[PDB]
Amino acid sequence: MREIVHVQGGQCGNQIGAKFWEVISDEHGIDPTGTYCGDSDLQLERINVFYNEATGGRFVPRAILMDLEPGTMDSVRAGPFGQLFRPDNFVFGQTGAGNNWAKGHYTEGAELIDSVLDVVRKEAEGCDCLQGFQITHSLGGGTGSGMGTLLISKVREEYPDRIMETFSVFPSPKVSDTVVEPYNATLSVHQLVENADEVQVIDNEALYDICFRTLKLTTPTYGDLNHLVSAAMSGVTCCLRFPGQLNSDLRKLAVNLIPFPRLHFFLIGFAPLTSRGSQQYRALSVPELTQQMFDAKNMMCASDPRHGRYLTASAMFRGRMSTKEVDEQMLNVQNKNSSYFVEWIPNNMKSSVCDIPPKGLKMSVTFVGNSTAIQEMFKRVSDQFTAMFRRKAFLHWYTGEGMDEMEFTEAESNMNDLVSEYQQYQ
Amino acid sequence: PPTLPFHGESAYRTDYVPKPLPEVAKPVEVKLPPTLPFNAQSCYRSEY
Ligand SMILES: Nc1nc2c(ncn2[C@@H]2O[C@H](COP(=O)(O)OP(=O)(O)O)[C@@H](O)[C@H]2O)c(=O)[nH]1
Repeated sequence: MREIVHVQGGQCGNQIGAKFWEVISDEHGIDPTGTYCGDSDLQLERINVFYNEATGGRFVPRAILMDLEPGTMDSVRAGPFGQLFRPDNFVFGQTGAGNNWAKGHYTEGAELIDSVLDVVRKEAEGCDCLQGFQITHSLGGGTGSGMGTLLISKVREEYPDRIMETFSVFPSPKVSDTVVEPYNATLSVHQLVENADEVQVIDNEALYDICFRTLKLTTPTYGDLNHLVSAAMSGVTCCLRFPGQLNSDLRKLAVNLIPFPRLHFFLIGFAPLTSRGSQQYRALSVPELTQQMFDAKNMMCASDPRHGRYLTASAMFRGRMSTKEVDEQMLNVQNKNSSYFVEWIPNNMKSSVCDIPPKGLKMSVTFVGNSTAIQEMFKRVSDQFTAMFRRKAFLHWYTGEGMDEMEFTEAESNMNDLVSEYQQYQ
Repeated sequence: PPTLPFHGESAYRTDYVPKPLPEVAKPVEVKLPPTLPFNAQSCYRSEY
């Protein structure tokens, strides 16, 4: 019935979704050769949400591989769970956007987008009709914010009422890899604010802080960081694949979290997250799942949520648990953190319980929540944009590829007033 | 990497096991009281 077409673009999108399909296959008992093992009825009655029958009993993902240089597409196929993907769902580029939003969107992203609208429409119309699209990409590099951003654009007018999940990583405050950071951010946030139903914010140092202060892992790899995001983005869609006492889909997450259609930027958390040496010392019940839940270190968003106001929050609980333990724990963290929640929406908090837990854990919970504490990223990318736009720095790489700079000021306009609307709600 | 075995079960299939039916065979037996006499006579037949 419900069907989620996963779309992943750029090097970071393909790498982060290799870990996504790694945990979905593990959760659903899928051998990397496509066959099934695990003799449980709860594994396979909802498998069309992410997979498809392929007249051989094996399950191919509904994943649209996208990259504009063939570098990481060879590595994602050669890795474990790499032969699960259909080779036709890959789309190959030959030049590669060199961290350039301009040419990745206008002059050479135009010829590859015709061959990939063939495959996203193939997956859309193959079923009876779908539920939503989830797009994983970068907003700091060129092939993610240049190419997948335009893909996000034209899938609106062809499927307007469909839900658009999207996970995006952002330019970082402290370390600045990909030296043209704010240009690939500001130009794509303009598109994303008017062409995405809901967007979820990931930061690289927020992932590094989770891997350091909560996981106590001395050596973080990019597969380790991708595992954290991938575990979070399976929890946001547990109830689509497994039953529970209180079910919710992406549309339930949408209608409860966005009151005004223009602000849809969310903070993501994941619990539990124990150290490898502190797993056996720490209890596992709803009062401590919900108290690690509202911690600044717990988010994969690098903004302090005490600096803003929680406009709306929600929690996808997972595992067998008391319904009124969940009820008592949301109400306790409202009326004790009274200054942290906005006043004019009574009981800002939403809950859903997915009865089947993730593997190896008795219970878990995933955070999706709109906060006005995301504003300090929008002005941080903004003043970094205008400090080097005022000096005409690195504009010739952009304006020579087909861009004119009239959307540079009006992206600044259409992002400084994101700051303005997020301001008065605290 | 190993494949950890799937332990997952829902509230319906844990709580709503087919229950043993109650053992009911108990009617309400009532005993009819034995009939009372008609030792009753009229004045005409007892005096005349
Ligand atoms: N979350 C995540 N971020 C990554 C990964 N690999 C690289 N990055 C970040 O992405 C930035 C460079 O992105 P880039 O490769 O240009 O994105 P592209 O547009 O898809 O090519 C760097 O600052 C890295 O911190 C990954 O596997 N996961």
